Order: sequence, then C-alpha cells, then structure tokens
Amino acid sequence: TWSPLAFKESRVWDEKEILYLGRLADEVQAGVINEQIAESLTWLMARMRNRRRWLTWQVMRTGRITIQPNDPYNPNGLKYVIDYGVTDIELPLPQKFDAKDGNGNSAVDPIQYFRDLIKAATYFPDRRPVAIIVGPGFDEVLADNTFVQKYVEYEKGWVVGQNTVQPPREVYRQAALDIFKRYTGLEVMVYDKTYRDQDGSVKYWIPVGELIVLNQSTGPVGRFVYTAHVAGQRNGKVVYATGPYLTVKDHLQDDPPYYAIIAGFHGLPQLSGYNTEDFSFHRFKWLKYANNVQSYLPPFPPKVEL
Amino acid sequence: YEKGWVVGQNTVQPPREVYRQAALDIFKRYTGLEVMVYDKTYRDQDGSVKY
Amino acid sequence: NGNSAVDPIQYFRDLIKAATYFPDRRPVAIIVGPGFDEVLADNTFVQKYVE
Amino acid sequence: FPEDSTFASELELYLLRTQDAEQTGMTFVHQVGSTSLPVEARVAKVDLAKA
Amino acid sequence: MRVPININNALARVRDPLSIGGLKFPTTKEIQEAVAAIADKFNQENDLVDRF
Repeated sequence: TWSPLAFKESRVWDEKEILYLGRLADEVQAGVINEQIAESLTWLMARMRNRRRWLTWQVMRTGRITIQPNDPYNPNGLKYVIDYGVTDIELPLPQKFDAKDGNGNSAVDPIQYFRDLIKAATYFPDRRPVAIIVGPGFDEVLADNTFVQKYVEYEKGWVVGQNTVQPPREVYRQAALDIFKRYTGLEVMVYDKTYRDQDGSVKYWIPVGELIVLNQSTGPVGRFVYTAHVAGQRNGKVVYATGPYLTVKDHLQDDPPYYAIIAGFHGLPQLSGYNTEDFSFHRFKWLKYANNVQSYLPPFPPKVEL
Repeated sequence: YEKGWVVGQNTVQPPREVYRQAALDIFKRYTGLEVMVYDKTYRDQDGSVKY
Repeated sequence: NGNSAVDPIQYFRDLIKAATYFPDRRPVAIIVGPGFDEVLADNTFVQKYVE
Repeated sequence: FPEDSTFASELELYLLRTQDAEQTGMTFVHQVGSTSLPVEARVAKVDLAKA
Repeated sequence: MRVPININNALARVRDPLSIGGLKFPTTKEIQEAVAAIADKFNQENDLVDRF
C-alpha cells in the first residue's frame, strides 16, 4: 500500500505595496514591485525543491518520515509517521571507534568490524555492504586508533625501534584510508556540504561521527514519485497536471486591489526493491563511529550580520 | 618461521587474515596430505542448516 | 633531556590550519634577520623530524 | 612600500556593504481539501563606511 | 531578496553637502569608492539525495 502527500503555500501583496515602491536612493517610477515578485516566484520554486530534498533526506536518515506540530515549517500540525519498514536502520557500537582506555590503547577495530559485517552477511547476499559515504574528517579516526596504526605499521614495516624512529600522525592519515580501502574493498565516498542552522554554527550534512553504509550496491534506492493535482477545464472537462505547479492570481481590479501567488505539489518517496521471501529491506544503514570529531576540524567563521 | 618474520625486528604484528591465507598452504606442504574441502549442506528438521 | 617547549613546525602548521577559512590570515612567507638555524638545530622536536 | 604622489592633500575611502537575503524555508504541508497559508518574512541589510 | 537600492547614487550621496568645520575653509581631497558583497558561503544545498 502506498499513498501520497500534499503541499501548498501562498503570498499576498496589498495595494500600498504595489503602488508605493521606489528604489532607496534613485528617484524612479512605480516599477519595482514587478521585479520584486519574480524573486518570490523563484523562492517558492526553491522552497518546493527543499521539501523534495527534505523528505528524501528524512527517509535516508531515519527510515521513517515524521511530521509533528512542534516542527518549524508546519502550521497545520499534521502528525505523520510513514514507516517505510527499513529492517535494521542502525548498526550497534557500544564502544565507539575513537574510544581509548588507559594509555593510548583503543577499544574496538573498524577494519575488522566491516570485515565481519561482510563475513556475517555472506548467505544474505543483499546485506553485504559495498560503499560508504562519510563527510567530515574520517582519516584522523583511522589514524589515531590502535589497530589501524598497527596495520599501517605492519604494511610499511615501520617498527618503532628498528626501522625508523616514529612516523608522524600526518604520514599515518595520508595512507590510512588507502590501506583501509585495500583491506576491505568498500569504496568510500566523501560528501562534505554544510548547512547553517539556527545556532549560527556550521554543521555538515552527514553529521560528524556518523557514516552511512549502502548494503547491496551504489544506485537508486527506489524513487521519488509525484502524483496529480488539478488544472481546470481545458475543453469543458477537468484535465490534470503532474509536476509541481505555481499559480499567479490577479486581484488588481478588486477592492482593495491585491495580488497573490500560490505554489505547491503532491508527492512522496517510494522504496522500489523489496526482499521477496521475507519482506525486509536492507539497502542502507547508518552507524555512529566516533564522538569527538569536531576537534579534528578547523573552526568556522561567524555570520556577518551587518 | 616459514615466511621470515619476527615480532620485534621485521613487522609489528601481522593480522589474522594473513595467517589464515597461509595456514592451509603450510599445512598441505608440511604434512604432505591432500585436502578435499566439501561444503554441501542439508536442512535439519529443526530449521537449522547443517553440513 | 632537552625536551623543548613548542614544536615550531607544528606551531606554524596550526597557524595555517586555524586560518583555513580565514584566507587573509593564513601566512605564506617569513622574514628573519639573524642566524635562524642556530635555534632549529637546538630544538628536540625539529631534531626528531630530521632523524 | 612603493612611492606614489598626489597633488591633493587628503584621501578618504567610502566602503559600502550589502547583505542580500538567503532563500531559506520549506513549503508548508496540508491535507487535500484545505486553503493555503502565507509564508514568513525576511530581511536584507545595507551598511556603509568612511576613511 | 536584495534591498531595492542603487549603489552608485547611494554611494555618492553620503559625501558632505557643505560641512566647513575644520579649517574654516574647504580643503582639497581625493575620494575613492568601493562596494562589498556579504554572503554566507558555507550554506550549500543537500545535493546528495537527488543523485539517488
């Protein structure tokens, strides 16, 4: 069973705004609100693309998509739990990768963790991971833990008392990802775009300390599918349209004259390929790998408010 | 012994994967046997797959 | 033994790292007058880099 | 410091700064049936400077 | 959404109209002007998921 959603929002411009609008220093005619409504048109277009990308990011993030009246961009308060039924969304790590006890000794082993994920997903040929898309500085977590340092020192032969004195941490991290990729075979992608949230502090899209895991292949995880909305009576009878629509309305003759633009769409993401004999869906998984990754990162500038 | 290692002067600690890649080979080469691995299985009446 | 205070190569590397997003501040060149190797040859962290 | 020269006796600079608005926001959600609601408001800013 | 301003006229109309306060006569001076754009470069759209 599958069923879409609906979205719409509006603008308005009263008479005082349409009649009176001049430039701030130049002395011109009444022709500025014409240029001003085009920016609102483009902003409603980008405002709809943001909900497409938000729904698809929400289903990749949590499996389900959750709307609730505490949300910022929900005046209606429409509660939703669209559980797409991802079987195991997260991977368990009691002790994270950047967890050290005593004197430099680590706790767990990442290369061996993905190795026995691949091994313990042998006879399930769809849970066996292929790629990783991790955003922030990830080479440092491979470069400071004990076991991957021991694997780099096994590979380059750099025993600390006999071959060379001690290699720096930078020489570790410049090849730790490569030896990780060679000993597992998981092609690691990187995706380090950022969004400025309401804290005024820059955060990545893939949160620091977490990496996503694709479980069968790198490809389309289903698709995002729009449904049909209403367009009125081409001949005498109602003929629909499918994409995101944007409608303009003139009320410049009415009392008082006003002007409103309305855009919106209908749609919801869908997960196409399901398991057959069981009804599972192992295609993407999350795991939180470290806790202190921000200290490995350069700082971010403030937003100039002037 | 067979590969030419020591835990103090050539490598730090070789991983378990290299040990299991070389162990069956050195077992065949020392003992002079012939290993015929046989992997076929059957369902038990309890649902558990058994070799 | 002679374990010094500040690793100067890590110091300038931290000045270049902490001005990654401040491109007006990230230093490029440096002018020094007197004998400057007489201090780098007498610094343990630099000596370990040389070794 | 290279040399340049002007016949005038004072120099002033005027710097103007402009912060255009960013197109944030997300399209509101409604059930099929309902009338629409208007979006929020936002602000751009312009400052100047002297020398 | 930009401020509806013309930067040339606004940048020219800050200069003082009369303002003899310093030397009790108008001095000679040279004036250069420059504008500046201010944006948050680090707010990038989530381009990942439309690929998938």
